[PDB]
Amino acid sequence: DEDETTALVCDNGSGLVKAGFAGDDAPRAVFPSIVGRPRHQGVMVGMGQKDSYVGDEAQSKRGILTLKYPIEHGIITNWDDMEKIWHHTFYNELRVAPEEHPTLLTEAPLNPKANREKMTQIMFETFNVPAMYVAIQAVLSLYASGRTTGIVLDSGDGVTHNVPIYEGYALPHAIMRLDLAGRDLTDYLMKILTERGYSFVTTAEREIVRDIKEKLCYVALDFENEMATAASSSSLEKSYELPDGQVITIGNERFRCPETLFQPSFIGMESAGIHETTYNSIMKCDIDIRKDLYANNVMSGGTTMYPGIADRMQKEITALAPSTMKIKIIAPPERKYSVWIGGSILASLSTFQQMWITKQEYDEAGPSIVHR
Amino acid sequence: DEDETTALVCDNGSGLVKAGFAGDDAPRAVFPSIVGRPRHQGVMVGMGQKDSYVGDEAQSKRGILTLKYPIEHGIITNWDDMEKIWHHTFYNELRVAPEEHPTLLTEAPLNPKANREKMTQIMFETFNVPAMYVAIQAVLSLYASGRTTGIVLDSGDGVTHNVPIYEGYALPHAIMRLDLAGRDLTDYLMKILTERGYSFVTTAEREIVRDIKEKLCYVALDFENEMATAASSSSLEKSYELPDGQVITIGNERFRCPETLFQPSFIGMESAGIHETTYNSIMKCDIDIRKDLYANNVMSGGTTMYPGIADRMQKEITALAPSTMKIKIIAPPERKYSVWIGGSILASLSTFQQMWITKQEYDEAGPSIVHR
Amino acid sequence: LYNLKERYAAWMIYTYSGLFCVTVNPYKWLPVYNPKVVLAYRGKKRQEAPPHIFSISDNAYQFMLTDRENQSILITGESGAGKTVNTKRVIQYFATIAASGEKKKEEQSGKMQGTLEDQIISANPLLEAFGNAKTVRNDNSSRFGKFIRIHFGATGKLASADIETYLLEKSRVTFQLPAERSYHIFYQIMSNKKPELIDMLLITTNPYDYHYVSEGEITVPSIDDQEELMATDSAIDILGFSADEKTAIYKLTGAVMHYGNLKFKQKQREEQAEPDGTEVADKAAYLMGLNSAELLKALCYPRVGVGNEAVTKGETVSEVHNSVGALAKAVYEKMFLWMVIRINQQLDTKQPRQYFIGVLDIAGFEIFDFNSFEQLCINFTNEKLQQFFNHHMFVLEQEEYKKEGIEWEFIDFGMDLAACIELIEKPMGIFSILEEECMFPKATDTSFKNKLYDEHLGKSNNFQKPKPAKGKAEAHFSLVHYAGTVDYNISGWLEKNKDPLNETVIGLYQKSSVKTLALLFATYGGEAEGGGGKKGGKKKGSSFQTVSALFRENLNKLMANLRSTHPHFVRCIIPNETKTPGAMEHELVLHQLRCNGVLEGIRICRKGFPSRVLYADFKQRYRVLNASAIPEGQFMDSKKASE
Repeated sequence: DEDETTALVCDNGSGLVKAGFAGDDAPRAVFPSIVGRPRHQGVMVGMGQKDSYVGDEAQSKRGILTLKYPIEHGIITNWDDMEKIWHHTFYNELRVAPEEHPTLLTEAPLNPKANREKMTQIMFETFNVPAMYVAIQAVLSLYASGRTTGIVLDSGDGVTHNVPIYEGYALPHAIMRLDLAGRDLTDYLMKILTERGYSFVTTAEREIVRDIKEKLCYVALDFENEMATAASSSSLEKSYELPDGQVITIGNERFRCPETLFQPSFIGMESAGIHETTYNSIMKCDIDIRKDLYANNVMSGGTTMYPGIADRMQKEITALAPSTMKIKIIAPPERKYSVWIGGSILASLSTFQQMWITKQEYDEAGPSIVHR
Repeated sequence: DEDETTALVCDNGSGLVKAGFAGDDAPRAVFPSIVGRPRHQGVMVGMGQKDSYVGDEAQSKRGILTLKYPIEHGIITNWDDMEKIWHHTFYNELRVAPEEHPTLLTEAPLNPKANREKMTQIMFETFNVPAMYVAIQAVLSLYASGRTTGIVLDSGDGVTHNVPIYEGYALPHAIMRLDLAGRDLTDYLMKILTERGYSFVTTAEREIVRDIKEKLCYVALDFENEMATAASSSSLEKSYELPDGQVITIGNERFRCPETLFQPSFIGMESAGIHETTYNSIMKCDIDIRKDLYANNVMSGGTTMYPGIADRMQKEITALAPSTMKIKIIAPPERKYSVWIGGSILASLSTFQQMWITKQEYDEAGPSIVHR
Repeated sequence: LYNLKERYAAWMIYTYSGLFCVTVNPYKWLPVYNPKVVLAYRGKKRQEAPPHIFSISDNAYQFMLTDRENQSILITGESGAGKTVNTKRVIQYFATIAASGEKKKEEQSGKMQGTLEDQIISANPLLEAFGNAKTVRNDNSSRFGKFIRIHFGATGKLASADIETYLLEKSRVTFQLPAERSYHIFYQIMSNKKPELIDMLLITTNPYDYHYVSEGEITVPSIDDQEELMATDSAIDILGFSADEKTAIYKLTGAVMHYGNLKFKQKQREEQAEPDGTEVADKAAYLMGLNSAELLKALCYPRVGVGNEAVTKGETVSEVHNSVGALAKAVYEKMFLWMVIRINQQLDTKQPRQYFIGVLDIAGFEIFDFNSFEQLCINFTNEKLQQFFNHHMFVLEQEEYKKEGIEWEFIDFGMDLAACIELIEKPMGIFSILEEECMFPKATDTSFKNKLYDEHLGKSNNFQKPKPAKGKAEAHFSLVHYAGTVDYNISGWLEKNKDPLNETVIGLYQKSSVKTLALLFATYGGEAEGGGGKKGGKKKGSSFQTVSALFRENLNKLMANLRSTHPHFVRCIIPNETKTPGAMEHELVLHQLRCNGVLEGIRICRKGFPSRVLYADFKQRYRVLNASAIPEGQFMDSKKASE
């Protein structure tokens, strides 16, 4: 129990932090990855002067603060502001003292060696956690779907990745990163919806375009004769009621937004798209392992939640793969937390105890120890 | 029964080990003759750190290990790695304890005296077998075809040999060795098939060229007007479906690969070929024994299995031999295990008991005893 | 061997072997538990009286008040050694020699529910109905381990008790060997002494109607199921259970029987399981405060939650039958656990407590040609217990050489075993590798195996690859325990260790009309938050991640309680498999001796100065030698005397 209860799992994202206790089924804490700094001197009624704001209080009060994102494209870019988000996570969100809890953290696919050593330096030397561990994100997603070999298409708020994993070892030279994700996708909907003849003028109009994207957006299979369908004008249309009455209608654009993930050309991107990239990762891997990867395309991440994403991907890679092959696109329902759940499982596991980096290992080996 | 059941027969090859119990009709165990050594530190899920891998686990996991072949051209070149393959054979493959089983082993044609003494030293002193015996391979092949005088063309994975045998004694000065066999032959097909406009790019493409060679390759008689036939383009062609759909076609090259065994010039070899070598062995033997050898060309080995090998050889040596002679090319169906079967017969035999080298003979005479 | 044997053929069952108190199964009756003896052994050092258990048991008490330290008694032996018997007998001892509820003492429903001294006692006969059964060795074998804390007061009079259960034989509930039988309760109930019960539970009186409980034997001549039923019954009451609960217990114990009667069939053209009738389900459903349908659905169409949602999954016939069995067992267990808790609850008083005397009853290192998971858990327990002793002895020994002034230096005797223990309990050790892999959604026993090797093989000495032949059944890994080499088979471990349960069903339980049933499941319902999506860690929400994760936690909480204790050891022995008084197979007793610790205590003794006499035990026997001057010495200072 000492640490059975006690292991923490913190998944640091570009848009959201997911956090909680190893053992739980889902994150106890989910909140924006921002750190707000007040543009002016003054106070809220009853509070003192605050130097900084994190998560939702930074989002809610955004009009008087300069908002900053510590993690650009999955990599920690500002370490002063990240230690601020961690502090908030332990002390306010989970309300635990960190110096008696083992902490499993996550990093990104080709996270620079030096960063994995730096967050270890900050975990052990400024938070004084007993022990910690850094798992790679795609690797926890795979594992949370039971398996050990497969290829994960991972897509969240600032990055998309393909991480081919074989008997647990993520394959460095076959990993692909596509910098277009849910953030890019909300801003494109924004324009095709103002372009539908609308105005997201106040900040209460801006924010909810993102809630339109999440609730009403679709990834149609045969996106071709779906536009064609749009035109005959079926009961395909969908009206959403705004903060007030102002019933906005979205028929068609509803799927023009996730067609951006297959066609980056919709947004002036010259890069290849999700399905081709799944494939290219795969023809960059060893030959003998390619049947395995093809029958185990695990999807994880908030942006892979658009319904019919899996069917489109299913047919997208069948028709690029040699017919002798078995294609299989696994997309679980909890996928917006796969990464986290894979960490919860792993860290609560009976056999993981012997991989925890302890302060004994650290004080004796330097940050190098956990770096592997 | 004590040892009627109990005699083991282990045939050590350059590519495969064949093993089992004297008495059986075919080898209980057949597996690659490799010993893999992991290039990196780490584990498979649920297993411990393994220092070494042998047979199929070394082949399957080849991407993280450095593979090594203990037997180069039929001769044991690394004794640390061979004791590893034997260990695997007894304990894992046949799952027997060796210290209560007599073991018949095989060696190659002009196997150095010192080796036959060394594997005896390792059989008796590190495996503690009750008794053992080393038979020469061509000699077991002949005997498994009933006879005692004949000439064996023996061809497997790393060596080809001609071993003229007279009333059981293999004739040292007439034996010929040609270092081009099934291994060389798979790599030549490889090139004439990439040269047909193809790519065996991943390791799942590499391995199966060998399964193409085995299933679809032929030795045509009149290889001359078979190329000519290829050109008129008959229904001589043959398409194989790869691990996936990718239907590859092989019409012609199908026989250009075993024509390498008669023409070593196809592969930059200046040595003579199989049929000439059969013959030269024969005009190196005593005169009075040459009618015997000619009517008893026994074939054994995986690479002599190409259909129509016997007809080509039949006509190849008739037309080099004096017309007063009777030619006769025996090629049995089980020939990929002739050697082994000859050992199974011999070692289960009623009269062989008095040739077993026992630990009594050894502890008293030194390795010299079995060396003969 | 020979000493034990001789004093047995003379009908002496208690012989000491150092600190131990060897005990041999009489297999017949003896005036030893005699109400006269009880007094006799009262206030006597073990040198003032002959070898006997009350010696141990009294001395504990003494020592308890004399040194102001807590005590313990560790009873241990094989299945047929007869420990429960002793344990119980020790317990009575405590209750007798230091009771006095004053008011509760009168001959007016004496020992009925309403007093502890009784509760304390009454406890047993309940647990026994549920955790005991006819083994091929014993007729009333303990199918679980236990630890009672008798909390003595300040004065020295009884104040509280505390039970804890370890490793229950869940399998009996569903299975049974041919010469054995399941828990008693079942047979008790179907005995028909309380006919309402039969109709109440909706069963018959013929056990062959309940597959789960008649795979082996149904009746045992030495047992009167009818008498026990009441014993049991009455105990419940005394134990303070609510009728309702006392009703849940029963009703719940029958549902389980019914489950094993639950039948299914393949849906046509489908490989799915479809209910083969709503005859039994109906009963099981009602008895548990469930709905027949909802129940059969959940069972057949388990609605899972892979990803961030809840995905409805279909099962096979084979899958159902097995899941059912899993709940049957799950439910029984839990219940059993609950009962214990509830007992403990009554056994809780407000009166102050200054010390306690722990009585530990568990199994000893048993070696079988077939050693599975359960064996490891037990062996591990014992190898620990052993070290626990070896140390106490080292500590103890060293005092003498300090008291006397001898000059003997020596290393802790425990140390010898640390090797084995670390390999099991440490981080990259067996359990861990075991409990990690349990997190891998697609791991295999085979997988696990390899991980075990790659990491311990060749690198660890106590770690070895099996000897597949002899009396053994297959290969996986041997360990080098103090008692010897144990060949372990790893097959089912992963599963057994995961405690897979159909969560849909549990759901239903969680919202039963039968509160008690509802209760038992709560702790599962409260951790689901934590393992919301596919993959991951159950512990996030308080769900177990390992079959073994607790066992350890419990085993730690125990060995810790054992430390703040003055250990008192008792080794129970079993003479002959054939059940014959005054007899002994040699090698059979020999075995026990090695695995007991007896032979190891002799070793450590002989390192050196073999025979070691306890001072009083020294006075008495030899005073006569210089009678005047040796008697004076022994009397004048229990120790200084011998001097």
